Amino acid sequence: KTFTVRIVTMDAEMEFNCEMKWKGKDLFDLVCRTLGLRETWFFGLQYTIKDTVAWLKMDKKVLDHDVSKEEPVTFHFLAKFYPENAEEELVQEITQHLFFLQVKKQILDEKVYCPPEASVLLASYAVQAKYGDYDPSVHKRGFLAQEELLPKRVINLYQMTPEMWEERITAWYAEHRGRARDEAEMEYLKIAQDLEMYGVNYFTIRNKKGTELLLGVDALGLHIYDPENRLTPKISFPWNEIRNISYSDKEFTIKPLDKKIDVFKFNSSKLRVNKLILQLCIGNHDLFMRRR
Amino acid sequence: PKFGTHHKALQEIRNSLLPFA
Repeated sequence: KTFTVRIVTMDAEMEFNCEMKWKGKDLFDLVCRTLGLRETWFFGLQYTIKDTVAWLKMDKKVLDHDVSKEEPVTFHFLAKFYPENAEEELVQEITQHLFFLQVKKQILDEKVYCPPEASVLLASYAVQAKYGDYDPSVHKRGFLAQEELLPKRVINLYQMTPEMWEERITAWYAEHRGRARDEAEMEYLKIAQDLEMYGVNYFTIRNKKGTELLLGVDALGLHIYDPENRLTPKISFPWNEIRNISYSDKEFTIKPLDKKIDVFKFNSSKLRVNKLILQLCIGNHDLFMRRR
Repeated sequence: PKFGTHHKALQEIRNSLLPFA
């Protein structure tokens, strides 16, 4: 027979009837075609098993995955990789739009840090995209009163009332007259992409001396952070300056192309997480080279 | 774009907000 799956995107919900033998590719190619999304390499189908994310493997049967099989079997369509330059790599309208929504939520949920002034400018493009051009006779004072435009973090940094925020965002909003939906969403993305925590996947690790650290895996390379500073890495390894990443048991080794440069090894305990890290290393490395 | 650039706008926004803390 068939089994029903529910597919969750950033703004919609879909439901598909899958033959029992369907691999990830069957389901994934179908979702992308339905969306008219052509830059498929950025995206994947996500589910979460015991507080660790996992991605649908293409060459694997949907039901051989350890996703909860209680109907409907649910997957979240999300970007797994991020482009180095959004304006140039995101061509389809739906693609730009789903990145916009995935990134905006990261910011409002404070998963991606952004300075107060960046959050105000980002909000103004967000409202421009949703409400179109400004018109003071239609969008009367108080029309953004219940709209969620800023991270709670920035409003707890200022002696400012909500009306003061709304007044400030509206002024910047008015500055974007003439900008179409897609244009405002792309502008939002251009600002967001320069943020330090943008597009980076963080994993807690330990160096051989036993010191607890963070691994950052993003489009440009591997990064090592002190756990209290996710903004600025202590060490970076660009993808082109890396010879190989080997994995064994719970130990990673980063081997630089420059043989005189010491090797960097670290441990991670959870093996589900280590599999994820490798996919993210492999995929990001591939896209990095193919762009060059 | 009357604010010129994003690089300028971010600074305009930061300094006009700076009097609150």
